[PDB]
Amino acid sequence: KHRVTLRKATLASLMQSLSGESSNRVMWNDRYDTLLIARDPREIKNAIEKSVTDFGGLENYKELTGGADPFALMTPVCGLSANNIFKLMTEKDVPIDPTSIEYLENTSFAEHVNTLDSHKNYVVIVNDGRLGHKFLIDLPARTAYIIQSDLGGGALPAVRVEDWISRRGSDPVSLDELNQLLSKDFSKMPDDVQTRLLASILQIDKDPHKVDIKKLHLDGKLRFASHEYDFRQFQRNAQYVAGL
Repeated sequence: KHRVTLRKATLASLMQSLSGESSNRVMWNDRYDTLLIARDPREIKNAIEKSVTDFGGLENYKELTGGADPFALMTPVCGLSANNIFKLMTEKDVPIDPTSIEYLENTSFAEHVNTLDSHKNYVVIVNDGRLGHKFLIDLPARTAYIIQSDLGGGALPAVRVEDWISRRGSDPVSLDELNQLLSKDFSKMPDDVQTRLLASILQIDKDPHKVDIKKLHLDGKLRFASHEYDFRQFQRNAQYVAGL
């Protein structure tokens, strides 16, 4: 099969489009209760204009809101990226709210993968309380891939989703290594084991030195949720966003 080649092309063409106004806005809107592909680039733009008008103009909006021009192309934080890309992959005609879906708390990653169906595609959304980090694990029909973004500030360095995708988005990651990360046990692992796993799974250069386990919240809660997806449908949804 040629799923991986197509997946790479699909993710590529999608990422390239994101420097385009309408594509960026539809991709990284944070309303999760309607179909992502139903997001209208002019509706969103009107909403921003309105919001700015309400704050007495752009100058004043920026002054009160931190300095951000809300018209600018967005570099998504990890939650916004994970949520939206999850939406894009799983949605057909029924809105999926990734913030409202049920998450698993008392089952390990190995437990769950073993129960998933073999000829089906799944994407897993991970909320890692130890890293303070959301990211996706893609499981096409075993082999896994990481989709993520990161503004930094925690154990891991900043990484734009575009860069991550381009350099590591098709980099198969070990299920085995993945289980060791996604485990209550991970918190009490030696500094170098932790560092090594983080770099290996989540750092763009596989580099221990860019990781800082002193920023881990060791009493963190690990939660994740998986969802089946139609691969062709994922391509559909991606093509739509890229085509704006």
